[PDB]
Amino acid sequence: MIGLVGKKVGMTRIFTEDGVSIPVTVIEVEANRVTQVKDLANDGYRAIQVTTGAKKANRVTKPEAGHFAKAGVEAGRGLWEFRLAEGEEFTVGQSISVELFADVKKVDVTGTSKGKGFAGTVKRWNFRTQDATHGNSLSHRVPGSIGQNQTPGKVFKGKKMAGQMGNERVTVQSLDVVRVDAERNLLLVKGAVPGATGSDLIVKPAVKA
Amino acid sequence: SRVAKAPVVVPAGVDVKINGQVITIKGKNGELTRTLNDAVEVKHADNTLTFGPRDGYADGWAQAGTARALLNSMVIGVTEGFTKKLQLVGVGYRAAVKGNVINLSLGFSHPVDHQLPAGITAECPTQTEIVLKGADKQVIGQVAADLRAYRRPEPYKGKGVRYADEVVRTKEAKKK
Amino acid sequence: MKVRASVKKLCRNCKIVKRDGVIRVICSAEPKHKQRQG
Amino acid sequence: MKTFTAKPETVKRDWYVVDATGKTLGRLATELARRLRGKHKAEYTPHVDTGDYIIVLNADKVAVTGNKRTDKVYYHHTGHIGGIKQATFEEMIARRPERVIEIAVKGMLPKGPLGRAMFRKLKVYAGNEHNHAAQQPQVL
RNA sequence: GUGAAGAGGGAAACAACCCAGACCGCCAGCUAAGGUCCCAAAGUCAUGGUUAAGUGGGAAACGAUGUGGGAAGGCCCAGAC
RNA sequence: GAUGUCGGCUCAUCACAUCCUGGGGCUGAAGUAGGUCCCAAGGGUAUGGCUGUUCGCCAUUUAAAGUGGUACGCGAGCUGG
RNA sequence: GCUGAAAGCAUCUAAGCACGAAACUUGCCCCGAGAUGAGUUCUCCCUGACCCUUUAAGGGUCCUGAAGGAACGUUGAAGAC
Ligand SMILES: [Mg+2]
Ligand SMILES: [Mg+2]
Ligand SMILES: [Mg+2]
Ligand SMILES: [Mg+2]
Ligand SMILES: [Mg+2]
Ligand SMILES: [Mg+2]
Ligand SMILES: [Mg+2]
Ligand SMILES: [Mg+2]
Ligand SMILES: [Mg+2]
Ligand SMILES: [Mg+2]
Ligand SMILES: [Mg+2]
Ligand SMILES: [Mg+2]
Repeated sequence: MIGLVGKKVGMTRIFTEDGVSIPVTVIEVEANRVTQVKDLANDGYRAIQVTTGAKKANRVTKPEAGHFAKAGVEAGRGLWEFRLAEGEEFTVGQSISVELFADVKKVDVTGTSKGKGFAGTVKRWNFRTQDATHGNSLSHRVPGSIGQNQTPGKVFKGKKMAGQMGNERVTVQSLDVVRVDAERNLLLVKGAVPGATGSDLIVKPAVKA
Repeated sequence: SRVAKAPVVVPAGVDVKINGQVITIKGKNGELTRTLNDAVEVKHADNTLTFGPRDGYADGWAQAGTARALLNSMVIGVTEGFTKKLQLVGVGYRAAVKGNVINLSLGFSHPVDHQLPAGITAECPTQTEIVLKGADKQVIGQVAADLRAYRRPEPYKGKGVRYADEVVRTKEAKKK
Repeated sequence: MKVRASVKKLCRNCKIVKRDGVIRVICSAEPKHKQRQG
Repeated sequence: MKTFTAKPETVKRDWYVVDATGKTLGRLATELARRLRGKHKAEYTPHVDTGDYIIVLNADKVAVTGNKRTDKVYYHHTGHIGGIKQATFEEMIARRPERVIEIAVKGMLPKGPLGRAMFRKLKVYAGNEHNHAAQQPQVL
C-alpha cells in the first residue's frame, strides 16, 4: 500500500529549533505495478509492485520475462498490497513516490535488522551478568541454564541460549514523516529504520494507528 | 389444576399466521413473529388460539405456559401499543430526544445518545421525563433498563434515572 | 456475606431462595439491605 | 498345507459420499471409521492398506451430544511450553468446522502407520455439495 | 489364600487382587473372570423404568420448591391456594 | 560397587489459596479512602544497614514490594560465608 | 438484567433474549507449505535416431544437451564453517 526502496544514512533538520528531527531519507523511486493479483486466479486480492528499476542487465530469464505491457522496464524486488484499487500496470503506469499520506501521518518503515552474527546470552537478551569475586571459569558471561532437576529438562525451548542475532525484519512501526520531495524522491522519517547502507526497506502506510 | 392458559382472542387487526412453528401477527401496531419451541403446535379456529405440546413430557407441558402467554402479549401489544416510562431525578440530569438518539445529560463529562432499536420510539414531555413506547414488549423491556442503567439510583439520594414506579425512596441512614 | 456453602435464609420476605441454589439470609424488599449471592 | 485369508494388496477404491449433512454425529463416526478399515469386507483384513475412500459432506453441522456443544473442549497443547496449552470449545469451532468429525473419527484407528495413512480417505468439507472435485468424477 | 518357587486370561499399565495351575504339536470346537460402537474379539440386543448432572468417570458435615415412587394429614365448589 | 548440605549468584518454569493493576456483590459504603467476599494468572511484583543466613528488624522507596511447587528448582553452571 | 412458565402471582432459566474484565479468540510484530493434508499464481527451457528383452515394465547405445544450478575468482554493513 506504498512503495518500497532502499534508504541511505540519516540526518538532522534544524529549523524552529527541533534538530531532534533525525531524518532517515530513504529514496523511493518509481513503483510500477508489474502484476495485479485478484480474487479469481492469483489467489487473494494483493497488487504487486516493484518500486525500483536498478539497471539489471544480467538477470535470469523468467524474471526478464516477468515484465509485459508498454515500456517493459526491469527492477528486482517485488512487493504488493491487498485491498485497494491500484491499476493494471506492468512496469509501466508508474505508481508514485508521493503516496497519499497528506503531510502529518505516521509511516511504518520495515527493513532487515543488521546482523551481529553468533551472539552470547549477554548481547542477545539483557538478562545475563555474573560477578568477578571468584570462579573465573564461569566469568561474567555463561548463564546458569534451565532450572528444574528431575523434570528431565524439556528445557522449555526458549530461555535465551546464545545464537546468532539474525537480520530478521523489524518494522519500527509509527514514525511521523517530515518531508517527501515529490520529484527528488527521498521522503524523510524520524530516526529508527533498521538495516544499514541501502537495505531494501518497505516503508508501509500507518497501520500502527 | 389452578393454572394453565386457554384464551387468546383474534379481534380485528389480529392477522395471526402459523408456518409449522413460526407465528407472524399483524395489526394497528406492527409486524411481530416468534417461532416457538419445536413440539409447539399452535393454530387458530376463528378466535381462540391454542399452543400445541407434542406430548405430556415434563419440559414439554410447561413449555405451553410460557408460550400461550408470549403470543398473547404479541396480540395485546399489536392492538394497544405498548408504553412504559421512566423519570430522571438529580440536579443537572436532563432529557431530550431527536427521533432516535435520545440524548442523555445525566452527570458524566459529556452527554450521550442511546439509539433505540426499531419498533419503539420515545418522547421527553419535559427535560425530566422520558416515555418509551412501542409494539414488541421484548425490545421494550431491555431498552427500559438499558436506559435507566445509564445511571442506577443510589440509596443516599435516589438520583439517577428510575422507572416511573420504583418504590425505592432513598437510603438507610448513612454512617461511616 | 454472599456465603459459600449455606447459611439457611431466615427472615420472611427473603427471596423464594429458588434459582441455582441461592440461600443467603437477608430479606429482600429491603431497598438497601441485600445479603445474597455475589 | 492349509490356507490363509486372502487380502494380498486388494483394490476396492470407492467414492461413497457419506453426506451426514445433519444430526448424525458421534456414533456416526464409527461407521466412517469402520468403513475405513473394511467392515463388510469384500475381501479386506484389518491389516492391509486402503481406507475405502469416503466423503463426509457438510460436517460443519452436528447436533453433537446433549450439551457438549457449549461444554466440551479438545485440548491440544502446542509444544513450546510456556505452558500455553491451547483449549477451544465446540461452539467455538467457527473458523474450521471441517476439523472436527475428522478429529473424532481419528483415534478410532489402529494407531500407527496403517491407520495413519488411512484417515485421508475422509475428505473434510464443510459446505455440502462443494468442491466435490476431491472425486468429482465418480461417487455413490 | 496367592507371590516367593506360576506361566495363560482379567483390573488401561500393576509379584500379592478376580478367573485359572502352561507334558509337546493343531489356521478345530465350549466355556471362566471380564466383556460385545470404533481403537479391539463378540448385542449400536429385546421387555420395562431412572438420569439430564457427561452423573457414570474422586471427596464430608451440612444445604436445597431438582426430579421418581409410597403412605398419612391441614384448609377447601357453604368456594381454598 | 557415592542421589554432594544451607545461604548467595545466574537463569528460571508452573500453581492460585491474587500482593499491584482489571471487573463485580454486601458494608456499621456521603465523598476520599477503606473492610470483606466473588471473578481474574495478561503483565508487573525495591535499593540498602546488621547477620552465613533463609527469615527477620531497621532506613528509604514503590502501583505493589504476593504464598507456594519445581531433589526446601538451579555445584558434569559459578561461589564456599 | 429483560421476557416468561413450571408455580394464574412472582421469578435472570426451564424456551428466548441483553449487557459484562489486563483472563479466552482476534487485532499488532516475527516465523511459517516437510501444511508428506508437501497448497496457489506469474514467467523460462527441452518436440534427434535405433536396439534386446522375459514387452506396456522396461533395460540399453549414439546424437544431444536448454532454462537453471553449481564451481572458480573479486568480494560484502553477510558470516564459526
Ligand atoms: Mg579452580
Ligand atoms: Mg519424560
Ligand atoms: Mg493397539
Ligand atoms: Mg528367595
Ligand atoms: Mg461360544
Ligand atoms: Mg468389533
Ligand atoms: Mg465425573
Ligand atoms: Mg481464584
Ligand atoms: Mg533484605
Ligand atoms: Mg534445593
Ligand atoms: Mg565445577
Ligand atoms: Mg567455609
